Amino acid sequence: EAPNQALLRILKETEFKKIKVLGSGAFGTVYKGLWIPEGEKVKIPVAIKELREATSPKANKEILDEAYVMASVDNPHVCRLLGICLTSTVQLITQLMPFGCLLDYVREHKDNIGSQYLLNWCVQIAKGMNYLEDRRLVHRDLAARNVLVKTPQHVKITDFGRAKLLGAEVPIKWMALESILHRIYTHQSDVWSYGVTVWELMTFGSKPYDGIPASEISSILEKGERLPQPPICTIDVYMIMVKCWMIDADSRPKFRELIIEFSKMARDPQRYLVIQGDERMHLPMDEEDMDDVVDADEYLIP
Ligand SMILES: COc1cc2ncnc(Nc3ccc(F)c(Cl)c3)c2cc1OCCCN1CCOCC1
Ligand SMILES: [Cl-]
Repeated sequence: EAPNQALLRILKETEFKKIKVLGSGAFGTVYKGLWIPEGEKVKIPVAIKELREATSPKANKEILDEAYVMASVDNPHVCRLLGICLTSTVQLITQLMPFGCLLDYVREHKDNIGSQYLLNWCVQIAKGMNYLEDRRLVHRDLAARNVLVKTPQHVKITDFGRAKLLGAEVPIKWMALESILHRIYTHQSDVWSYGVTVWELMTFGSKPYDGIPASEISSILEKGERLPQPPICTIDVYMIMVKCWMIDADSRPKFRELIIEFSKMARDPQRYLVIQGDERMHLPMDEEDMDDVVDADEYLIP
C-alpha cells in the first residue's frame, strides 16, 4: 500500500460565524455554518458534525476514523473533509450541501422530479463509487440517506462512518447477502447497496421492504425474493437493479459498467423511465454579505 499523504487540517473555532442546527438525534448533531479561513477574505458555507455533547472517548475514535477517510478522498461525487476543529468535543467540517440528503429530497419533490434527473443521479453516484473503488475503499453504507445534494444537478456521496480498505475487518435492508450471513464486504457488496439506492430513487423515497422486520431479511433474500419493480421503471432499468442483487457477487455489475449503462440511458431518458408530466419539469443563501461567498469546490489549497 502507498503512503497516505492527505493533509489533515485543524481549524480554530473562531474561524466559524453564523451556526444554525440542521440535524439531531442518534449520535448526530449536524449544523449549518460559515467558515472564514484566516485572513483570506472568503466565506465558505459549511456543515459541522459533532457526535453528541457527551465527549465520551468511544465516540472520538469513531469520528476520527471518519475524518481520516473523508480527508483522504478527492473527487466531484464524494464529499471532502475541510478539516477538523478540536473543541471540547471533536467537530468534522465539510462543504455545506444546501439541498440536503437526496432521500428527503426525492420525498419532498416527487411531483417535480423527471427522468433526466433520476438517471443523472445514478450516473453521478456510480462515479462516486467507482472513485472509491480505485482508492480501494469499501463504503459499507451506501443509501439515499447518505447522498447529499449540492444543487439538484450535483450529488455527492457522504457518511464514511463504516468505510474500510478492501480486505480489512447495521443497515440490513441495504446489505448484500454475503454481508448479512458472513460479514463479507467487497466493492461488489457496495454494488448491491447501489441497487437499493437506485430503487429508493425510482420509488421517490420508499422504504425497502416496508413492514418486513430486519431479522427476516436474510431469510427472504435466500428464498430468491427481491424488491419489486418500481412503477416508473422500464424493464431495462429494473433489470439493472436486479443484476446488482445476484447471489454470485462476481456476477454483479461493476461501478464502471453502471456508469456506462446509466450514461447511455440518460441520453434518451424517456425511453427508460416513464414519468407522468415529464418533459415540463424544472428544478432550482441567507445573508446580505455574500460578496465573498465561495463554494468549497472552488476553494483549493496547494
Ligand atoms: C442542508 O442539510 C444538510 C447539508 C449538509 N451538508 C454537508 N454535510 C451534511 N451532513 C454531513 C454528513 C456527514 C458528515 F461527516 C458531515 Cl461533516 C456532514 C449535511 C447534512 C444536511 O442535513 C443533514 C440531513 C438533514 N436531514 C434531517 C431529517 O432526516 C434526514 C437528515
Ligand atoms: Cl435497516
